[PDB]
Amino acid sequence: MELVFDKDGLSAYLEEVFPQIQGEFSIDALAKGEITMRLNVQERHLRPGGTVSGPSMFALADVSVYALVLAHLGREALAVTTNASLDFMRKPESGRDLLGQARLLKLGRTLAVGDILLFSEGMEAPVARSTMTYSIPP
Amino acid sequence: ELVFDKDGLSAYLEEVFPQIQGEFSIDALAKGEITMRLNVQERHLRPGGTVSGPSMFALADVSVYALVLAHLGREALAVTTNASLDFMRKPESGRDLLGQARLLKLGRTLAVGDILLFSEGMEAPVARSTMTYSIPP
Amino acid sequence: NLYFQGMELVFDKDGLSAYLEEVFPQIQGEFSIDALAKGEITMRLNVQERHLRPGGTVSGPSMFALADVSVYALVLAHLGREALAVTTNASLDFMRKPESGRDLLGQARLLKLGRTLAVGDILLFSEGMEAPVARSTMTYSIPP
Amino acid sequence: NLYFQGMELVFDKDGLSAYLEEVFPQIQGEFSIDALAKGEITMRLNVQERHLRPGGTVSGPSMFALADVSVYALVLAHLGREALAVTTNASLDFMRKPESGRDLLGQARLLKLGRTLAVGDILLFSEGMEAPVARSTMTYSIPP
Repeated sequence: MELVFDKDGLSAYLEEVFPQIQGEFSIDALAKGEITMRLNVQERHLRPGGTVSGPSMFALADVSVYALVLAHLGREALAVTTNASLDFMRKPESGRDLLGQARLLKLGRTLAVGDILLFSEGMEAPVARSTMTYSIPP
Repeated sequence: ELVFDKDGLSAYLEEVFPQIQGEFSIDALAKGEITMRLNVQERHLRPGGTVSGPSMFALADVSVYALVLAHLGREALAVTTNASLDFMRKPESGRDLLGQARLLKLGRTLAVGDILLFSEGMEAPVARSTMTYSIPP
Repeated sequence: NLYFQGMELVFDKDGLSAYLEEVFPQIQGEFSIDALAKGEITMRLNVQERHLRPGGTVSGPSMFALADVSVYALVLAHLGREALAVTTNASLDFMRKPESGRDLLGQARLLKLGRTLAVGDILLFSEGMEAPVARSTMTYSIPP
Repeated sequence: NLYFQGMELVFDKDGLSAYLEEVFPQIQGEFSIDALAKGEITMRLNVQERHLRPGGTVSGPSMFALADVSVYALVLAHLGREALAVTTNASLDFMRKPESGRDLLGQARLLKLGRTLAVGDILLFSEGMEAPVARSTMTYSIPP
C-alpha cells in the first residue's frame, strides 16, 4: 500500500469530491498509512466558550479515514462507510482546532478499517477515538 | 415514569438546542420509546441529495438523548460517551429520516439506547445505532 | 415486525440445529436453538455446561459467543450450506450482571443481508428476568 | 507515547501477574503479561492451552478474552486491588485470520482513566506477523 496521491492533490480532490464542506477540513500531514486532518473551528462559527459537536467529531473521523482510503485507491475507488464507532473521552478546549490522527489498519479486497484519535490542538490527551469501516465495491 | 410530555420535551429541546432549529421534531414519545423525525427540507440539499452520515449520527444522538431527558428532566446533564452506527441502506432522496429509539438501560450512572433509522416510506431500515451516555450526580 | 430483503429461510429449526452441530462439534452441549423465524432466532446457552462455582455468572467471552453464534446461525438459515459468512465486526454493551444459575437467551434479529455484508443485532437475557443483561451488533462478510 | 491523566502504575509486572492469577484462577496457563508500561501492556494468549485441531486458529471469543483481560489488566495496574472495573462496552474488528500454531499478542494502550469510566484499545497480532489480525476498544465502569 503506497500512496497514489500527495497532500496537495488529495486536498484538491477532496474539495472536488465534497465541495459542500468548503474550508472546514484541511490536511496537516499525509503519509503511507497515516493522515492528520484538521477541523478549522473558526469555520464552525460557535458562540464564545463553545466546543465542536459530536456530529462534527464524527465528520472529522469519517473524512480522515476516507481521505486515507482514497489516498491509496485513487479517484476511481467508490468506498462507502459501513460502520462508525466513536468514544467521547474528554471535553474539547473552546476555540481550538480539532486534529484527527488517523491510521489505516486494513485495506483489503472488499473492506477498509482505519482508526483515529482526535485532539483539541495543544492538549495532548485525546478528546476522542473512533474506528471507521468502509466497503469497497468491484 | 416520564417527567416530560411530547410538547414539554419538544419545547425543552428547542431551548437547549436552538442550533437544531427546524431540523428535528418528535412524532411520538412513550415511556421507553421515541420516534424522532429529521425534517429533510431544513437540510436544503441538492436535488438527488441524501442525509449525510453526520446528520444520521445527529438524529441517533438527539433521539436517545431526548428519551433520557424524557425520564430524567432538566436536572440530568447526560453526556455521550460512546456512539456506534451501522450504515446498511442508502436513504431515499427527498424523504424525511425517522429514528425509532428505545432506552435499554437507565442506570444511576449510565444510559444505553439503540435506534433504527428509516427513510420515510421505506420499510427496511437505512441505519442502526447504539448510544451510551454517562449521568453525573 | 421488521422488514429486510432476503427474509426467506432455506433451513428449518431442526435442519439448522443439525447443520450447526456438524460444522461446530464444540457447540453441541453449550448452544441450542429455542426458536427460528424469518427475521429472528432465539438461542440458548446451557449454563450448566460452563461448570461455574455457585454465585458465578456467565463471562464476557461467553456472552460474545452467544451473541455471535445467534446471528451467524440466522445468516446461515437464509444463505445455506455453501455460504461462508466471516465475522468482521462485533460490538457488545454489558448492562446488567447475569442472574447466577440460569441459562442465557439471545434474541437476535437480522437487519440486513446484502450482497457482501450481513448485519444483525441481539438482546441477551437471563432466562425469566425481563431486563436484558446485554446487547450486541454483529456484522459478517459474505464472500463468493 | 500517547498522553492521558493518571499514568502512574501501582503494580509492577510480576506483581500484577500474581494478582491476576489470584483473582482469575481460570486465566493461569492461558494468559501471561509480556510487558507492562505506564500506558501500555502486552498480553500473551498461550495457543498450546487451546489444544486446537490441525491448522485451526483462535476463536473470536478467545480474541475477545485477550482484548478484555489486556485492557482490564492495564486499568488494574493503575487503580489497584480495591478497584472493581466492570466492562460496559466492547468492540472488536476482525481483519485477518490468525496464523495457526503461533501465540496471539494483544498490545493494549490506555486512552482514559476517569472518575467513572476507563477506555483502552488494543491491537491483536499473531506473534511474529506484522499485520494485526484484530483491533478492539474496551470501556470499563469504575464504581466508588
